[PDB]
Amino acid sequence: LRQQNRQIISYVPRTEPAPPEHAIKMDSFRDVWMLRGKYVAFVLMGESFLRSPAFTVPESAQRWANQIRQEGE
Amino acid sequence: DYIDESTGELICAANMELSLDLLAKLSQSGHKRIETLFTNDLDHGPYISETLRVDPTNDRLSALVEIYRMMRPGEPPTREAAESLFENLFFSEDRYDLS
Amino acid sequence: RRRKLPATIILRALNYTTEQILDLFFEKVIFEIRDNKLQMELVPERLRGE
Amino acid sequence: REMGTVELLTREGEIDIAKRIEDGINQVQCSVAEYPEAITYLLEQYDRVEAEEARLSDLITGFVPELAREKFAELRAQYVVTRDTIATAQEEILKLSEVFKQFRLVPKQFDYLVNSMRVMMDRVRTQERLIMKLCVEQCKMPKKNFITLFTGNETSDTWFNAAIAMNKPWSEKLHDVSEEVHRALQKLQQIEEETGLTIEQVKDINRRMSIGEAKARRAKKEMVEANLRLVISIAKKYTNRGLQFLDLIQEGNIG
Repeated sequence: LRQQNRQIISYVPRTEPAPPEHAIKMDSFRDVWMLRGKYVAFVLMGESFLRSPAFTVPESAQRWANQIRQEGE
Repeated sequence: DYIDESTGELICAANMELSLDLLAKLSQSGHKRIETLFTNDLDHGPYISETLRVDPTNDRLSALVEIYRMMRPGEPPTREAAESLFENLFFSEDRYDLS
Repeated sequence: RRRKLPATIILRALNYTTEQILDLFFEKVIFEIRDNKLQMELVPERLRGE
Repeated sequence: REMGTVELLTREGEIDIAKRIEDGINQVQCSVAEYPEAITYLLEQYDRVEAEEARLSDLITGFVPELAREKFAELRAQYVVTRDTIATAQEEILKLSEVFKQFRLVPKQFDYLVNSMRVMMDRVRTQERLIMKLCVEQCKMPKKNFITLFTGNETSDTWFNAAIAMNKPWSEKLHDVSEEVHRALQKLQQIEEETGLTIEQVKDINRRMSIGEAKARRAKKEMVEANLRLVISIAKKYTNRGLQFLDLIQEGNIG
């Protein structure tokens, strides 16, 4: 029989992520934010925030958000 | 840091940049109160946040391991040895005097 | 006078978490979510020198 | 770091290592007592002691002095009847070895027996390597055939005429080194006559005692590696007496 030795403690780096860029601009469209692809897909009604299905073309998302905001009080 | 109530996932960790996608994600999970840090560019410099970002340690144990490695390079760290070294460094009356 | 380490290492070794460190070394501003959801409190002395 | 890579023992491990050491020592003692040259050297040393050329102190380290003299006389009688009983020789050699093991000799005497055994086995193996070099590395005769016709005989012309007269184009060209083959055979015969025994049993004893020595060395190394910590702890207290800590711990390791 033997006796157990003291354990050796180690650790790992935190590997901090990279911040996003979020290069955006509001000229006249009000729905022309630039994130990726569709680039905008934003809508906010009521006390909570809801996520759009991210229509790739800007006009479709724009008028869908408009017609949603008109019917959504 | 804010965690989800359904799956218990970490929606956003402490001391990270907040963006549109992040706020949308943490607001679709049912959060109503959000607090940030008030930092200026000439009066309240955010050097603590930058130091935390640079810092690769995770917890007390990682900090103790790093301190032990810095103090005694080439020696395998031990929990008890590192704790004793930290206690004796500045919190021991036999080795520290502030008359 | 040994090799320099980040100043947060000793603070973490003092049994202090990231949230407590941020609380101690920074001020807190609360952002609400009412209609508009963009209605943060405004302390008057926070609009000086910027 | 190197010292802490290993872990200290317990009482049960110490008992097990001591038992292993005792078993290896007993095996080595049996292997070295099974030879008659040990008895021959014992009798020669006893005769030199009786001839006013030495002392009784370095003859036997106690017992396991008229009793010692009568035991030596009995050992001499057993050896002479063993040499006079050349199918009973093996049994009488075993009895002589048991009686020898019943005697507590001197470590220097045991080392002399061990190195004489090493000398004789080295001579035998040198002759064997000469034998294999004279035809395997010179006549270029086959490996498996060599093994088959050489395993066991090692004395006759089984490896001499077969390697030459086997109708291969490279076989009949070394009657010049046939003379060296005969000389090696004569040397082996002289060594065998001097020893009074065979060769395979000698090799068996040699590798058995080698295994025992290796086991004892492994156990001693384990004990030393376990007690390095105690050595350091004892050497801690003399660090300021004109000697270096490394020197002190090395001396402690030797102790």
